[PDB]
Amino acid sequence: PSFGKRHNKSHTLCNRCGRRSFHVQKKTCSSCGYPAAKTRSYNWGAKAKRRHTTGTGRMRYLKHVSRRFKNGFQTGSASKA
Amino acid sequence: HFRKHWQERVKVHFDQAGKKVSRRNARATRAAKIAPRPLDLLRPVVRAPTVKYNRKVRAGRGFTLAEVKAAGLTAAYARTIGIAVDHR
Amino acid sequence: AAQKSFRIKQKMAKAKKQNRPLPQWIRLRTNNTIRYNAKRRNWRRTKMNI
Amino acid sequence: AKQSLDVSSDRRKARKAYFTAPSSQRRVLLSAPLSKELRAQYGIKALPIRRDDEVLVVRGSKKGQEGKISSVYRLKFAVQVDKVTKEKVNGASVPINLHPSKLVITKLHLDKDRKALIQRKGGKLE
Amino acid sequence: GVKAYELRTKSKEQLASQLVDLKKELAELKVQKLSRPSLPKIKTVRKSIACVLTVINEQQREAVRQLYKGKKYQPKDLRAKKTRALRRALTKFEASQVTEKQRKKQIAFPQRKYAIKA
Amino acid sequence: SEKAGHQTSAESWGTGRAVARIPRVGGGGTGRSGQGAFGNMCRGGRMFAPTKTWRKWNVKVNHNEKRYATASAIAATAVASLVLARGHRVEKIPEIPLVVSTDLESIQKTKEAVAALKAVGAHSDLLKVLKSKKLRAGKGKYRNRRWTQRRGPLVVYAEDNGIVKALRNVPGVETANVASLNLLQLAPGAHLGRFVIWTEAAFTKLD
RNA sequence: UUGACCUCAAAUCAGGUAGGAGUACCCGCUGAACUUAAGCAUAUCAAUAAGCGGAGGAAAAGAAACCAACCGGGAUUGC
RNA sequence: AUAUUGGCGAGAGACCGAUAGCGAACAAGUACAGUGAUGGAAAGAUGAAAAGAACUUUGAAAAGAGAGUGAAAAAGUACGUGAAAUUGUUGAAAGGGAAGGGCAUUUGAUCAGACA
RNA sequence: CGUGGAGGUCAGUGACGAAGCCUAGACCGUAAGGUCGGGUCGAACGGCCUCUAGUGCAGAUCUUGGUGGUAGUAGCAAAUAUUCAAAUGAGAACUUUGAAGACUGAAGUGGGGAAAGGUUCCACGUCAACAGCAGUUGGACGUGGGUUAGUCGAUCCUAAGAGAUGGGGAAGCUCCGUUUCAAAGGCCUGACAGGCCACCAUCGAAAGGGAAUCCGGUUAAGAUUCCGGAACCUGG
RNA sequence: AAACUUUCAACAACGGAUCUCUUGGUUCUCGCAUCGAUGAAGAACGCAGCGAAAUGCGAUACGUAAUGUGAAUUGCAGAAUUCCGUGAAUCAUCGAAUCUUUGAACGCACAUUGCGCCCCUUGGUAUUCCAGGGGGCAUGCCUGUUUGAGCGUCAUUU
Ligand SMILES: [Zn+2]
Repeated sequence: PSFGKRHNKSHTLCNRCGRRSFHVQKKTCSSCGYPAAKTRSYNWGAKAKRRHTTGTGRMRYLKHVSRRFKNGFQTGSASKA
Repeated sequence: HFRKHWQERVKVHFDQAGKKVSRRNARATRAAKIAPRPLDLLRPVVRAPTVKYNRKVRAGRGFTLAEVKAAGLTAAYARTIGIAVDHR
Repeated sequence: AAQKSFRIKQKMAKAKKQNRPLPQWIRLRTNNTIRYNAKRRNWRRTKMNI
Repeated sequence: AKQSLDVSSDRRKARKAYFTAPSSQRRVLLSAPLSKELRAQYGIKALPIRRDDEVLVVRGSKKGQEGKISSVYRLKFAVQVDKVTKEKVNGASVPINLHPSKLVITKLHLDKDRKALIQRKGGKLE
Repeated sequence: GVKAYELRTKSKEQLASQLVDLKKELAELKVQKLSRPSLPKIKTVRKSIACVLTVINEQQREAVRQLYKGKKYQPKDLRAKKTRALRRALTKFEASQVTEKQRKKQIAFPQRKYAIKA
Repeated sequence: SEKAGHQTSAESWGTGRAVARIPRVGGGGTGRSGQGAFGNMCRGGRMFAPTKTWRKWNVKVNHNEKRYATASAIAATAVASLVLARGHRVEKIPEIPLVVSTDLESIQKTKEAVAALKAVGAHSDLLKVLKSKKLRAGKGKYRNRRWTQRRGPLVVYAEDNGIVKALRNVPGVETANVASLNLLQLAPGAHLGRFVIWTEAAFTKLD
């Protein structure tokens, strides 16, 4: 019955990570190190990198680079043969 | 000699065969790029060190300056013509 | 709470509009496996942890 | 046999490249032969398909039947010729999915592009 | 539907007027939505708007290019985009730049085209 | 992989009543909680002898021994008891070991080649093949071992002027130089006596 | 008084640049322990795993302040 | 030249074939637990094509019985084949604090072969 | 002997039904095991010489999944306590209404709030699940509706406190420090020249400080928010 | 004797083994070098005629324009003539473009969609006011410019 008194969060959202791990008394996340620049990349945990890394989400820009290099970083339009 | 953790560092030359084909293709490519030339520089004969091997000779690195001058040409033209040079 | 921040309201909107079952017209498409909405939610059953 | 280095001889590859292929490639996968009359006419064996073609069937239970396409359902790799339907119990009727490998055309709906195509494929049209 | 090549000839004011007509039409059709079950013409509308806006933003860019033509330091969103590294790196001329010593070298003693039978 | 099962955080408990000492998975709420891992036995654990790339795949052989075997394999043909036992429905043709013109090698055409073979009498063999197209027995079907057909003659060529491209395609058939002489082509399954059609030039070159 | 020069500064100064992710491979820095040594302690596991910096498509090294001790060889790297 | 469990595009296999193989062959690092660091699954198959059962009838309905589609409903979205524990109905048999097994035989059921 | 795969071979079996499975129906072999008939089933598979292996199970307080006895058993028993008729509908110990009976008995079984929860709030429709009975009811299910501010609050203040820049250390990730070994910032006339001032960031209280609003009415659901009326504060 | 218990056959049930498939996985090999301050990887919120998710996408929002292909999409509805054709599709390709709040994250801060500064311009009756729209304001460093300070050295003066 010593859990009636858990209504008082420590952890809440990070604007970067969206994981509900922003600690509040410390003003630091625990997953992504925010406010700090360098995103938390720890090699003892491999699943963590595997979750958070490249390829997961949108890749709005970087999905196009292979196409762009393959056609040679060109500018202009077609010729209307 | 395996008290260490060797099991992560092992090299297994499966790719001997594939490297060979890539290598022959590179040879042919360089030659077709270099089309009239013979793909190799003329290398001299030299007699080896280390008295075990002194009977032999060996295709060394480069001919000399002095021998080129005895032929009556220069290094500068030699390395265009297809001839090597060591100077040391 | 009800002194709630805008972003709390903003994620509540996503939950409230996710929490609908499957529109029936998807049931008849060609080569469909998606029969039940399985990421569906209730409010006493599962927290969302904000 | 395969004497190349950029084409596959594998089931796990080509079933995927069949199923998940675009419509632009299903246009070609749903080809069809021609009648030998049209073969003698145009100088060509086979073609892709079109909404406005007349056709006769040569295999399946529906052999001997014929008609005009009403639709081409590429997402099932099938074609729906009308006057080839099945009555439901309730009086309604259904089209019939057929593969255009198992049809033969007797008349086409030519356009400018189709004449250009037959010229591109050895045309003897006229 | 609307076809962009019809629009490439039109003037700026024709474009804005046409577009505003389309916006009014859209705001009508969003009300008609709530009466009807659905109204698929709104798709055609909402992409006609995009055709017009795309044409405008293309034309103004081309006019600005002709303004900034033949010039250095053209703006950032009209320089090429290629990549960070393949901007922050050396050009054709700048790698071909080479000192006069080695120019004389490559002039006097170049790799000659030879063979071996005789 | 090197890491089957290692993608788990299991650890053993100690002493219980319905339990084992096998390490159980940590956490809760997902069904794999409390399940066992890290063993030869357990569902979704590793295996015994996690196999490795560094097995002894390719085996060394002495060159003389390899050549001895090629010689014996070529000797196989002259007797024809081995051939008629292994397959090779030869019993009509008069002569063994066959030799034919060197003019065969100038052939550029599948049709002319197979017509020559039918004139010579390998009709029975190339109709044995092309009737023995059966499927594969097991799971080779979806590792690209799908069809299986019996083997057929071998047409030695001293020097190619198109015979190889004629006989590339008709099944059962293989071609082979006098220098290469693939023992796997000649003595398959360690059963001697493949049916062979030599040419005059290659037979002379064998000396 | 005026004025060359030096040094140190400010500018929403003109123009430019670096960070961060990725990180299999690669250059560096810092750097353990279990285990093993019938036990134990210098030692080994290890100039490794972890941590930190920094790059590329390869990097690093590299035309000798070398190996030698032979009729001397001849940059580097890998096998 | 050499290294390359990351990335991009390709080719193969004496590999695994759904409790194996990546942890995942399906809307998987998703659902889910945890304050959080982090942990972390189960889950494939109708049929060629829904032709996915209108219509008659009972019942509140689910549903059932009928009829019907289809090569088959002994494939009805609880869907390929559908084993075993275990469970029911029918048929046969036995039975006083044990059962099961072994050697031989009786009773009852059941059964293959040859007479030319 | 047997199993998954491989090289050959039996021009092998195979929709006129492969494989698997069931079978107190038969044959073989001492035995591992094989073979056959029938039924089911619907698409691949086997005999032989050789090869290669992730190769054979009663057991591991084994693993995963499933299923049994125990058993229609324990038990649904704290919270005084429910009763009668009508409607609904097919059906009411339980829903709704109406007549009685009781209770919380105002440091409540009342009405509002904080943290937390997040459409649970209200209607309509509806029960296959959930509400450890049943259910025509419901915080359950489907479809929708709904949260109105110059004045309540946050924002503003600073509290204990954490924390930039300067700078200095640290191999380094980043650390000590918070006005200090700083050229830190803006004006006031007044003809580019004179003159004065002195800080130091910034963040941290929906319960502390603090500018100002009441009533009545209104909805299925909110009001110091809307409507009707009537005042106030600040800055122009 | 029935019932009950118990063995078996058939039939049916629970349950999903076995058999046969398998757009997947691993392993090996080959080839190539391409993220980002011109604002990435990632996250959040929104987008479809009728959608919650996966996939795609950004208020131009399952997509715009360009090019090739040459008559679709498809569960329903509907635009369907655009069909001898500057033209269909959730096509392919992709070279012009858009890219919300965010993020290294950039005016200050950020458990807040809070608080400012500058400038061009439009509207509301406005010289003053209020609002809108557009573009801007990080830090360290480099080269250069423009502007200054210091008796720090120096030449020339009341
Ligand atoms: Zn974070």
